[PDB]
Amino acid sequence: EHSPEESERRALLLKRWALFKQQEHEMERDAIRS
Amino acid sequence: ERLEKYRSFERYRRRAEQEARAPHWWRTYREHFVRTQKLLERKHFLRELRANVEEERAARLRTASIPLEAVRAEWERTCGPYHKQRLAEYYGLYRDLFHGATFVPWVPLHVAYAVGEEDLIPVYHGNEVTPTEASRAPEVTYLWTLLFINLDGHLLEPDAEYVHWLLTNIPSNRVAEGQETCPYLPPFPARGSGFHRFAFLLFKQDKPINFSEDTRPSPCYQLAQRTFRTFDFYKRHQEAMTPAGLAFFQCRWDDSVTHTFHQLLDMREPVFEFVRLRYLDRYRDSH
Amino acid sequence: KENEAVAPEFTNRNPRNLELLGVARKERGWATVWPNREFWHRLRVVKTQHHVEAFVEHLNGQVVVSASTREWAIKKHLYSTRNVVACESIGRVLAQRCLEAGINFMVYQPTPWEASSDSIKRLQNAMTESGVMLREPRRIY
RNA sequence: GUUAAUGUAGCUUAAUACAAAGCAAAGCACUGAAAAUGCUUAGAUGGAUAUCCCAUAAACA
Repeated sequence: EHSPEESERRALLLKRWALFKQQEHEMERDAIRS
Repeated sequence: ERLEKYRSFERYRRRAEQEARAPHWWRTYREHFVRTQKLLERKHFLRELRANVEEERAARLRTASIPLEAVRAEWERTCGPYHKQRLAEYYGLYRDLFHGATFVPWVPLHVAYAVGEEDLIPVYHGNEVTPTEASRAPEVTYLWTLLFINLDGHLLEPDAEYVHWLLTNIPSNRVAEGQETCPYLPPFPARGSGFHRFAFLLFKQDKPINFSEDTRPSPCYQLAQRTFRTFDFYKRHQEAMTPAGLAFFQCRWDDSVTHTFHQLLDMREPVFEFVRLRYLDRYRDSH
Repeated sequence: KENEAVAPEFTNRNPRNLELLGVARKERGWATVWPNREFWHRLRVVKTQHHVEAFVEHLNGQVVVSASTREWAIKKHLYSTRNVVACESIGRVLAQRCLEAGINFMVYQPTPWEASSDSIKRLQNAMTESGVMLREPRRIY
C-alpha cells in the first residue's frame, strides 16, 4: 500500500506521464497525417 | 448523427439568444420591443509562473489565492478607461450631458466624499451615496476644468440641471487653485423620485480661459440661477474642452435633504410619487 | 418666500431610477420558454477551453460588469486560467468589478451540471461573501 | 538555380486593440461501450514589411 507521500510524489509525475503521452499523441496524430 | 447536437443546454440557449439578437424574417421579441514587445516580455513572466512548482502545488491542493488590490490597480491601467465609458453610457450620462456625443475617458478620475477626517466615502461609477454623506464637497484625485451636475436633480424642468460646484483653470492635479465659480451646495434630491445620478466631468483645457459667464455669486442659494445646460455650455467651450474623466453616484432621499431644502435652499421639500321603471328600465339591465 | 414654489411633477431621467427603486418592469413574457425572465440583471458564466469568464448582463443585453481571466491584471497573479481556484478568483474579481460598477443584485441560473460543479459553487461562495446577491429584488407593482 | 509551393498550436484571415483568442485535442475520477458530468494537463507568431524572404518540400532539375 502506497504511503500518502508516495501518492503525492506519484501524482506529480502522473501529470508528467499524462503530459508525455499527450505530446506524443499530437506528434503521433500529425505523424499519421504526414 | 448528421445533425449537430450541442452537448449542453446553455450553448443552445446562448446561441439562440445570440440568434435572437440578430434580426430575422421570422418574428422575434427584439423586433417588436426593440506594445507587441511588452506582450513578449509579459509572456516570459507567464512561463515563469507556470514553471513555478509552488503555484502548481497550490492548484492541485486547491488552496491558491490572488490579491484583489494588485489586480485592481493593473486592470485600471490596462483596460480600465474602456470599462469606464460603458458605465457612463449605460447610465445615460452621455445622452443627457452632451446630447448623444460619446467620448472614451483617458484620465482615470477618482472621487471620494471626506467623512470628517478619519475616512473618505468612495464615489464609484454608479455608486450609492446618501445625501447625508454628501453634506461636504468631495475630494477629487486624478489646465483643467472640473464640473459637478445633478442630471435628474432638477425639480421643475426636465432638460435643465443644477451645478453643485464648478472649478475652472485647474492647474495640473491640485484643485485648490481652481476658481470657485459655483459655491458648493449639498445634494437636494426630491423625495419619491428614487435614485438621482450625479456626474462629475473633467475636461482637458488647451489654454486658460476665464469663464466670467459661468461665475456665480458665492454663496448662492437660488435655484433660478443654478439652472443650466451642459450641452450649450460645452458647445460654447467645446473648442478648448475635451472630456477625459468621469465619476458618478446615485443618491436617494434622506433626512439631510430636508435640512438642505429648508436651512439654505429655504424652500418647501418637494414630494412626488409615480401614479399607476319605464325611464330607468332603459338605464338598468332589466327591460 | 419665492423659493418655496415647487413644480407639481418631477422630471427624473435616470434609466435605473425605477430599476433601483424596484418599480421598473420585469420581463413577464416568454411563457413558452424556460427559464423565467423576471430578472433585471443575470450572471453569465462561460468556461472556455483555456479561460474562464463571468459576465453580468442587464435585460437590455448590455454587459455592465465583465470579468475575464484573459485580462492581464488577473492572470499575472493567477496560476492557471482554468481551475477551481480560478472560478473562485474570477468570482471575487467579478464581485470586485460588481463592486466597481455599483451593481449589488443579480439573478444566477446555473444548470444542473454547472450547479453541481464545485468550482461554480466556490465561485458562488466567493460572490456571497463579497456581498453580491444571487437573487434580485422582486418588482414593485 | 528556373517554376512553384509555405512558414500564429490539430483548425481559424482570432488578433494585432483592451487578449497572442476561440475551437479541436488531453490526464484522472464516474464502471455496460459511447456520450454526459466533476477535477485536472500541454502548448504558436520557425518569418519581415507599413511580396520577396531564409528554412522546408515538390515538378523543371
